[PDB]
Amino acid sequence: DKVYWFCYGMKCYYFVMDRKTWSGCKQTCQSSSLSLLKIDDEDELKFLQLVVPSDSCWVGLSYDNKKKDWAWIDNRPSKLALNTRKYNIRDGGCMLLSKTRLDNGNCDQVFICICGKRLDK
Amino acid sequence: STVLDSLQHKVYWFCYGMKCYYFVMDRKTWSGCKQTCQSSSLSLLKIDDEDELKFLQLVVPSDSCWVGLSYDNKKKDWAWIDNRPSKLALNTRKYNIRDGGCMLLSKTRLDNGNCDQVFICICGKRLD
Amino acid sequence: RGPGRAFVTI
Amino acid sequence: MIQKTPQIQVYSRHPPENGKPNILNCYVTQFHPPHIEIQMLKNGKKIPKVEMSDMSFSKDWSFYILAHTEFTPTETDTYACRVKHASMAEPKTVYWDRDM
Amino acid sequence: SHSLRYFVTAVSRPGFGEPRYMEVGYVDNTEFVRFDSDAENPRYEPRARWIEQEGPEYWERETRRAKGNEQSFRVDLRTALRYYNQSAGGSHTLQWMAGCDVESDGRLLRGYWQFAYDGCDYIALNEDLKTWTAADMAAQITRRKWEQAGAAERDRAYLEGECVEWLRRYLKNGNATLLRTDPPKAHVTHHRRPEGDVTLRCWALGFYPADITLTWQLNGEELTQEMELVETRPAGDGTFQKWASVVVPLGKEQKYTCHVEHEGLPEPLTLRWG
Repeated sequence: DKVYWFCYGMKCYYFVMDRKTWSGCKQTCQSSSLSLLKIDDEDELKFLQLVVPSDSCWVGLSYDNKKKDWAWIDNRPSKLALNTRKYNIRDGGCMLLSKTRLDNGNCDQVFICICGKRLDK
Repeated sequence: STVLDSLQHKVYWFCYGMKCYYFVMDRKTWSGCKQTCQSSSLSLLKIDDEDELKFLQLVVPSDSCWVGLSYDNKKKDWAWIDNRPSKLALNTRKYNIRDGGCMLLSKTRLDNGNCDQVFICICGKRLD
Repeated sequence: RGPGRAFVTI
Repeated sequence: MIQKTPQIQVYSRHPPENGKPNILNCYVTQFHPPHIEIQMLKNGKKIPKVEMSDMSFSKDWSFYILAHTEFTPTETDTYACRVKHASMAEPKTVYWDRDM
Repeated sequence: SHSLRYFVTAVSRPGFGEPRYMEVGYVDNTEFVRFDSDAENPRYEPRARWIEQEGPEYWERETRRAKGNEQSFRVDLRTALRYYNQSAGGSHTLQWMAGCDVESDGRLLRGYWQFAYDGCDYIALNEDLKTWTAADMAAQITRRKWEQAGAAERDRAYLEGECVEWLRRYLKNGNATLLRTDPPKAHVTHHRRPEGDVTLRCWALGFYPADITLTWQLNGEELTQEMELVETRPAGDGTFQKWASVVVPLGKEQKYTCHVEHEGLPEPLTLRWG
């Protein structure tokens, strides 16, 4: 896989330029000791939207059908205020990040992945 | 300090494959960009193939950026920063030098501009 | 009913 | 600007069984630009009567379309869907598999 | 939650005719109206039986709106060529999607008013329904133009008012079919592979809505251990289909059970190779 990456502040970002299912992306990231991207705040969201490669990208936020609610990959909250009711499972249970939007899409469809790594861990 | 600033003294960057790119946001003349990249032991970007161009347009600004391709008056033709050919099949004759002797890269184009104009600089670094 | 661009062009 | 390659799936409307008329489906998704050429084939030959859903795209902007036509599965006949799209150098062909 | 959304597309073909223009309205993912510029006298047409009760005034009004919209897009396509310094020879695509997602209570959960050029985000009205997020400096030109003109206020008025009002109206018009739930006709197939083991595939056919959860379990457990599945797929009649499989040692098939979850099922299903 071709990889577009860089580090900014205390985190590094790896864009896997191969389209995979949400699950495929989660597997691809932890297989390389990374995690499907977790967005920590509004500022990180705006920054990432500036560098997204003109496409929709899988990030680590998804719907849990048994808890009936959205949860980040690490199963912990984010300072990024999100009203999970604004995403209807009708449009999918996985989250996508594009240059001007953050929206849910079909978990089984394929999109590039954004893997993240924290340096200050 | 920036990623290009020396330890003791605005630039955005990223890597793709065996190469890294640094966008010097302080707009400069084409030769001004050439020099800035050289000062950091880097080189004004040379696009090596269609694939690299393809990827770069997914992330480079809609606003143009100076790249390492210019017109040599006493050779009547365009040449890359290293004076060596490139796998990129570019028609360097569909450009009218009356409108500029230096090459700009934008999200949608590889258009010629006036060398004396100031635009972001794209500096390239080959890995190993 | 749908939305109208109402000539507000890009 | 970005071009996206079509994802293709070929399947039948009902569980298959030789000699029993059925409906063959070709679902193509996540492509851009919208321009596209789809052909359903029987033994590599263009099945004539093919209908396709009208142009539609999802929230991510990529297009999708469902093509379908009548067909009768046998033991040796082959069925495929051939798609031509600007994102691919050559046409992409996907064969029907009664088990998927 | 329910939604009323319109998906619009304008594709240029310079030198070979006016741009192809299309508008498609949906209520909760169900197409109910469509306008296609490709006809001698194009007009909005009904696509669901529950919209046919709308009177002639409604159809002429929407047809006028669509044509008005078509004109703005022709101009947009031209403007985009200049913004991006592109030649007048290639085909380009401009898309738009606007609509509302309204909570069971009647409160606007989320509004949409966004655009894309040649396959990727161009600009989008933010959730505050006041500011915009542009994809690049070209779109920034549009943003500055729209913020200075205060175009967002007009868009927000539609999203919180008319869009919401008509979604409620539509949900009544189509009460009978917009909330239908066709349970999945599920069965399990057994395939023996060259590897020596067996592929157990759980099928779900003819269900509606598309939402569904297919899972496999081992002796009644978390068999999330990598299972194979396909994207939910449509049928001519509007129902959906899907399958999920797992590999199992030949001889211990009855150990695995498939569980099917779906809105149309008062009680989840459990199937075995049996």
